[PDB]
Amino acid sequence: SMSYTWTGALITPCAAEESKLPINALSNSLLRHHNMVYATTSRSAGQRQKKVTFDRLQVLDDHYRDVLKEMKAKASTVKAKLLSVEEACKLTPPHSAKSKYGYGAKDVRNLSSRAVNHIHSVWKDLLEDTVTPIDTTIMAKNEVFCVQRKPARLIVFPDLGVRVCEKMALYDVVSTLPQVVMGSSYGFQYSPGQRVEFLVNTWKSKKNPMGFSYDTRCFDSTVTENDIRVEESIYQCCDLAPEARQAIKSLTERLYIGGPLTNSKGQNCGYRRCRASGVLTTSCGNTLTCYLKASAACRAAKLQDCTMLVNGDDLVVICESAGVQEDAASLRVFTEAMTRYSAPPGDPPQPEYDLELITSCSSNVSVAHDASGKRVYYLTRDPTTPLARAAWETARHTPVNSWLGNIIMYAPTLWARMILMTHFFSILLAQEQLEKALDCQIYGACYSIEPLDLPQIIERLHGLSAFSLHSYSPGEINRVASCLRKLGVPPLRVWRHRARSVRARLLSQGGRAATCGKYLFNWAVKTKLKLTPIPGWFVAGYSGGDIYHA
Ligand SMILES: CNC(=O)c1c(-c2ccc(F)cc2)oc2cc(N3C(=O)OC[C@@H]3c3ccc(B(O)O)c(F)c3)c(C3CC3)cc12
Repeated sequence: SMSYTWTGALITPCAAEESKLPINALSNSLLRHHNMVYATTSRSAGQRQKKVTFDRLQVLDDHYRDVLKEMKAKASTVKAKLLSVEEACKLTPPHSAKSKYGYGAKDVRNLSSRAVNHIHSVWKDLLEDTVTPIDTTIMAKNEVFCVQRKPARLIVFPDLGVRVCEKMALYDVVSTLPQVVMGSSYGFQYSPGQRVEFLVNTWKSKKNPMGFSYDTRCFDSTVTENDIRVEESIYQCCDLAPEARQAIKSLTERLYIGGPLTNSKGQNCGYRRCRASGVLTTSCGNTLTCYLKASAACRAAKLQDCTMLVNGDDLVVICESAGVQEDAASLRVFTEAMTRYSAPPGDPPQPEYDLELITSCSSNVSVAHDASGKRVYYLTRDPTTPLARAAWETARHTPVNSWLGNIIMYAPTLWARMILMTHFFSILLAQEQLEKALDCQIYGACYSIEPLDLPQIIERLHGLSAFSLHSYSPGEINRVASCLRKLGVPPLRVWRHRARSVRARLLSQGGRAATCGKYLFNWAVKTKLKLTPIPGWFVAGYSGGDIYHA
């Protein structure tokens, strides 16, 4: 079966698209090599269509079925509730795409009668009709990257009314089920701090540890009808209200399995037979399916004492080594199984005998030292993409503020502390916008966050040590420095100087601003201040699922 069929109608934009990095008075202070940064547009949609369009063959053995049975047995302990309309409505982002039927996200959020009435009619229709394919819109994503150009990713989503109904039927399910079924393997349950601790403990729990990342080529496209039905059977194991059972079944037959694709101008672009990127179940479904296939593949490959870590389509396995030669052999078998299960890798997996050499979700584990000299482990990444996006956000206001999300999730890193914190606090100070709440994304969910709350947020997510880390590793330092040269970003020494200024300016404002200066920029001073404590973020993945929290 083909992942997609196309009519030839173009994937069209819904507004003006910029590909070239916007430049303002602030731009050069962050980034000089402007031509290396770009944003994807609909212009490249055709190239992506080619990539994501292919035939899927599936061969399912006893290992696959054994694992599924186990997953279902755990799922049968889950009790999920129906969300009311009002509850579902409040989970809708303020700037979520408006309905084709004469209302928008704010109307939904305000419980306007027109909005509520349509939502009730969509719900009723889901209960009564389990066969009619539900329409979806296909769009090209506008995302920023550094050169070496990627084609635009595609997003596929149904109407607002349907999206609210998805929440009613499935929000509690996709929030609770994955942790019950996958236990400690479910990655979205951890803060970054908890994650690092889990990965370290897992690595140490093996006598002779070996690990590898496994990245499936175009995962969404590899997801077949079988997989989506199997996901449903898992959901249906839950203790559910009968109305919820019917809705979930209906949503599966009519939306999740597949459906027609309509562009922004209202033309039929073709047909989908794979995972929709823009539904509530995208994250949960991918996670379950990846876990199922991977666990089965571990058994097929005879890997000993396998621990899986799965979130969305991202996968890492840590297990007991059999030796360098046997390990390499076992991974080829693992890969053969995954491919049979329809998920071949983009890049072939490589066994690793050092935790820090494993990359997943663009991140790796690294080490610094805290105030006492004690080794602290933390999560970092290549800062190329964060810096590219920060540059864009310096000249343009965007729906999602990546810089803020990056500061939050990567607060312990040298690059986030020295560059991102310094640069953006400087900007906020000059505009006196320290107290203004900004929108950002954490594990696919949208949050409204006041920058002044950063120190408190960071202490909770990472611990007090985030504000005093030093003696970063040479490998990490060199990666950052090399990236800075590549993008024409000033060197870290300059950022130190700027941070002193920003710190002093924050302290002069007093109050919460002073606390930001004290904790966030303590690294900038020679004579450090003594840092003391300050008086459902990580439940599930929601990427593409139109979820919001205040
Ligand atoms: C299956 N892979 C893993 O669980 C992970 C390993 C890993 C595992 C084994 C190994 F050997 C080495 C690294 O590192 C991770 C880092 C993060 N992250 C985080 O917590 O802070 C920031 C970073 C992050 C956040 C969000 C997004 B986003 O929504 O696209 C992102 F792309 C990166 C995460 C987050 C849950 C996704 C997941 C893993």
